[PDB]
Amino acid sequence: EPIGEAPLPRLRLTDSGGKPLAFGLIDQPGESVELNYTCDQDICELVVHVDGTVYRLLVGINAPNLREVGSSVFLESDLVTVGLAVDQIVGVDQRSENFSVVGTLKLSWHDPKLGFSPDQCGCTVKSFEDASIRAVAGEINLPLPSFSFYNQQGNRWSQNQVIFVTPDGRASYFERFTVTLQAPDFDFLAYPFDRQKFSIKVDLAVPTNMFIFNEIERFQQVVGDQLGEEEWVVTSYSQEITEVPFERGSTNSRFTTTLLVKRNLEYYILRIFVPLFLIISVSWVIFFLKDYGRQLEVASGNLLVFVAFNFTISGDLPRLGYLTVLDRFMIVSFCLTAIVVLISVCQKRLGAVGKQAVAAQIDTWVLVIYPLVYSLYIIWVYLRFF
Amino acid sequence: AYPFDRQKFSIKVDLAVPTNMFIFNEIERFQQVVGDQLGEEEWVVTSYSQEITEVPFERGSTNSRFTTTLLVKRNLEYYILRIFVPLFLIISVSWVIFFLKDYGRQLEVASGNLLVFVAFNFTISGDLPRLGYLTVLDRFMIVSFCLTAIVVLISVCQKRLGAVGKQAVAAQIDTWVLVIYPLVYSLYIIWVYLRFF
Repeated sequence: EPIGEAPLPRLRLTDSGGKPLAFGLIDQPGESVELNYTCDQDICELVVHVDGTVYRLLVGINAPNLREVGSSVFLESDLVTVGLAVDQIVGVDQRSENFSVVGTLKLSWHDPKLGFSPDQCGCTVKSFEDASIRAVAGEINLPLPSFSFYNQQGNRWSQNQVIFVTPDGRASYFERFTVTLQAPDFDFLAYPFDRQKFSIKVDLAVPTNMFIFNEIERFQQVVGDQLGEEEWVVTSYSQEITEVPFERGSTNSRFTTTLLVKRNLEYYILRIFVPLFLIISVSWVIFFLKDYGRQLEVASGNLLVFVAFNFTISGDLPRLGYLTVLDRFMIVSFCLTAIVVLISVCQKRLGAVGKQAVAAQIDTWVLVIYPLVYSLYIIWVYLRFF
Repeated sequence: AYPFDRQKFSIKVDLAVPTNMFIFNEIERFQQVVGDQLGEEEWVVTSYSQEITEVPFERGSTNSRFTTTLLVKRNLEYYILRIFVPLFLIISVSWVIFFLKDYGRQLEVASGNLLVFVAFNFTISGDLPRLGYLTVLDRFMIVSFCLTAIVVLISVCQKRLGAVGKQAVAAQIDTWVLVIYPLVYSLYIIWVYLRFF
């Protein structure tokens, strides 16, 4: 019976092999459909097709006067429980946009097959490991889930695989891996004051009708206490399950773990910001000395130094397609310092004629523009990030 | 405490099955734990230990674990020769030129030392992680950075101050920087003796 204002869909009861057994005949009211069948064989495995190529559907067993959530369930199970945890962060590679983790995986589900009495072994749990796992189910011919790290580059070194089976049917699959993943949301526009995010995506290799992900279970802490990688610090995390499309009419489950990180600034403040502040300051304090040409000599040398600091900073970033913050600061200082040499070369010639009054007066002008500009530029950076 | 530190290394062996199915019981040394020759002359082992503990898992399952630990220390023959000798010499000579009253030359040498240090800053950072705090070697280089950009200020003040004719201030203040420079570094060393030795 549709919830409300939803067209009646097609329904059909067939056999698990595919042969049809019964069909649904609707009545004049049109708000409900009816299907009835009674088995007469030794095994009756039934499948309910609902065709629409939201709605409410009721299924019962031995329910005369079903008109007007029973004691037990009446549909099978293929719902897979998942769980992932992070133990280490081996490294981070800014320039190639990837990172690596060492974690562990837990897949567990229910199957009425693969059960066993405690008389065959005298034991209560059975264990398989390594590549013997591929040497079990094929003889029994029962479908197993198969995952895949969607955004993995290269190989995945998994050092242990184990599945424990309990007689009633429960099976728990564990795995320990070391993988390299891809991070495509790196945004350097605020470098080095940025907070990027890292994702781990686990995907099923089988369609939705054969398996899905159902619930998220944390058998362990998601983020371990010690990971290494002091340059990045984790502040949050999240886990969720979605559904992504494939092919033309097939979809599969997916399970995403996200980490949010921030960058420490103790290295950058010490190798770059301190040497750059000192060299600029002294190149402004020499302006007090009226020894001209020496003003040129120091400013020429600063041109040589900066192109060194330009190659250093570019060493550990991709060949980007836009402008960072650190790249804007160095462009400003490049252009500004090639202007003071112009003034110094103009001041030198201008003082040869005898018009020192312009030279002395214009000298004090560059004494205020130089320290004012950088303060102006900083203000333009305060608003766009803080 | 870099490079005066003594870190420790662990090897952890863990069981992949619950406690009720297997455990570790005793520790047996069928061989010497640490072989005589290992290579890696930069680190030297002074002790070792072995122990067995029990760590939790899942919700109601625990497994055995067996830990081996090594304690190591760093040799200082490389660091004393590539860094401490070149840095002591360049600072000493930049203080002994102060005897010459040729001003501006005091600026010229101090300006060059600013250029050299930023080279020594990138060299030392080459083989350390992008750390989140301050080592010892990083404090020593910060002190010398800040101090040397102060003597250029004095030299540029001394040069202009001697043009008017007041050499008495210039000569008298010249001897002041002759005592502050070698006194400070000795003060800084004392602050390092207490925190590590």
